[PDB]
Amino acid sequence: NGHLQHHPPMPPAFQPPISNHPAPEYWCSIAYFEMDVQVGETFKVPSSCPIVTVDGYVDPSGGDRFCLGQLSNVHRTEAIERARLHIGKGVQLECKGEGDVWVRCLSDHAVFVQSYYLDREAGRAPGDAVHKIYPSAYIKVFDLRQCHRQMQQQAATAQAAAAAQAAAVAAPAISLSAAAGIGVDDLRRLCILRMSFVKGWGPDYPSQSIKETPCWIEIHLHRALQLLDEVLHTMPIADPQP
Amino acid sequence: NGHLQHHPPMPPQPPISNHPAPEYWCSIAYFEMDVQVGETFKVPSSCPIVTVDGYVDPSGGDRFCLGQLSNVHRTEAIERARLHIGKGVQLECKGEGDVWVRCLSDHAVFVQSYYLDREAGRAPGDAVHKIYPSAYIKVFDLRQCHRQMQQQAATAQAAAAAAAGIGVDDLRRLCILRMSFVKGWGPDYPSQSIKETPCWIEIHLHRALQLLDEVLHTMPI
Amino acid sequence: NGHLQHHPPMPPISNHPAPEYWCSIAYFEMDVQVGETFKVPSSCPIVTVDGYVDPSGGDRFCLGQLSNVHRTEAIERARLHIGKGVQLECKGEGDVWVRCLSDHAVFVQSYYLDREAGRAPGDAVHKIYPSAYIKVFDLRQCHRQMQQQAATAQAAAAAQAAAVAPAISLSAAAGIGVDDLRRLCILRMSFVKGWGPDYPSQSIKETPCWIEIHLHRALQLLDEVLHTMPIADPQP
Repeated sequence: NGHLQHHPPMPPAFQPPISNHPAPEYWCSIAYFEMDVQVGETFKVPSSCPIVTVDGYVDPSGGDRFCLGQLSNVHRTEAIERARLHIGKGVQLECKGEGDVWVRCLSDHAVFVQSYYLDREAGRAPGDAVHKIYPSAYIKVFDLRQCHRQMQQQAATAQAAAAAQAAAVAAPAISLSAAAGIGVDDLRRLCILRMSFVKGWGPDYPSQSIKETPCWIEIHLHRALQLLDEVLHTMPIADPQP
Repeated sequence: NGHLQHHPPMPPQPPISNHPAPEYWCSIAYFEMDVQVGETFKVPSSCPIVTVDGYVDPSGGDRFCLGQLSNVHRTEAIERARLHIGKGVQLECKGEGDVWVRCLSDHAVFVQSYYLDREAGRAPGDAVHKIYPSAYIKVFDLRQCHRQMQQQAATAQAAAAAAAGIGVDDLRRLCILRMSFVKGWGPDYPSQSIKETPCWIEIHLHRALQLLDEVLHTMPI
Repeated sequence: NGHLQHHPPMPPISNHPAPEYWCSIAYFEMDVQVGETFKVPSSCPIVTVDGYVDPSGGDRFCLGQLSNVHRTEAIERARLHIGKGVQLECKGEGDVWVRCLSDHAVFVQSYYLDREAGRAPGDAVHKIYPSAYIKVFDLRQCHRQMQQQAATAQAAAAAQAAAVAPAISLSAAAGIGVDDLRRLCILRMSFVKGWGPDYPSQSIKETPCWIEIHLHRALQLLDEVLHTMPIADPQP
């Protein structure tokens, strides 16, 4: 069974916005890692730069292109050096619609994405799969609507398991309250993308997690995070329960 | 000796320097145990009130959410704790550079403040002030700080004729606040230091820091 | 041997628009980076890096207030001596200068100074004495060295292909020699303590407090240079 989903290149107004909330100043923020160490600062991408490029070149300017070639890292090994060599033209993260995200592998080597969307699209379990994107391939890795639906659902699901454990253990004088933020470290996960350049991880590979690959990045989508937060704030408040 | 001060909720001059107002009145740095997580959050002077909660909106400005942040080194222990940060708290800046904390979290907040140290009559830095939910305590008085950094630098300087000689790295601490969410530290707790707690934040007060710079250029250490 | 060098007090290359910042400075304590990367606006041609505490940012980086849970007594002793630190000035399109204001000299790592001193690239330490005001980076010289270096990289690679089963295609890496190149655009200086043979600190990252300075304009020029390299085309 393919834990590794392959993604080869495939050459070619009626519905309101998801939220009235105004767009963010940045549509996403990107943190680059070498193994379990973050190299360089977090790169923010203005919502006015619908396409950001992350290659292995050296221009520091910022804005819509985030270079990794010039970054230093005192702990860097000879392996990370080998890998960093092949990043090259890297990838393009394109933001369409309110907050949909696409990836364009411009590198000569395949990139390995970690996306909850792609997981669902492959009939796989959440987080159980590595999506390999072949050089030149151009595929959608995140759908705002799909994510939003999932959030409200998961959020509800949790809120219930809240009153569940609540009525569970629940004599003297004692009060109960839902953990101010149940299932949050999980809903946020739905708003974060990740991708490893050159090297892939998982069963078929020596790297077991992405934290074990020479050079990857973690993409935080803000418009998704805006929604989610807005969702968390539409839940019954933790009112002490005798 | 009552190392832990208790702050339950109890319902209710001109500028010190001509020096210009800070771009940001403070900057917060969130840590998990002894690792800094996220970027350092900087609060504009036009945002006299900042909220640090456990939610997930990444926007800048007056709200710093620790919920969406990641940490490869994160542990179950830390996660379980982050679970209760909730409404978090509100750090407020009054006057030229005074600071007040307002706990909104359902659970206590343990602040490390020199100002409170004096009020509680404890030896400087030998106390952990526990802010109870809904409490609206004042944690930093600019004027006092100013009075203190001067004297402390004056004595640290005069102590050159010789320990008593403090360097920048001791005076700067007068301009910094620190607080832990949910968990507390001290002798009555497993965590002996703040950097040994699941989630806390170090707060740098910029107005106070300026005064200190202005002071290290008159009473050189 | 002369690994340690002593420096006591004694037209546009591109149309590409001037960088937003002319350099990015990162502060380190041993092998740890304390504080955030300070970015200097091009409008602040001279930035000051001292050991004081104004957080104001802009044209002055203070390492005084910065915190580090890993800090030690040795690093604390060392920070004590940074004082007025240094001044990094930017002349022209991208030339960098250093003026030691500290009472203690500092030790820069400058590929340009290496060229001048007639020493193997990167194999030297330049000690800037208090009061000294010496040039440490030259764009023109840097630009010229880049191209010839990138070019040598290329040749070497293609010469690696010939050095090699017919039914298979071979190909050269995209980032060939890209590291050593970008290094030509970065400066490093250690306050108070030097490093090298004559020192108990064998490398910059073994010193209590140093900074790495990324020269922006130079980095752009190298980007263009890199984008003028023959696209990698797998030959069978």
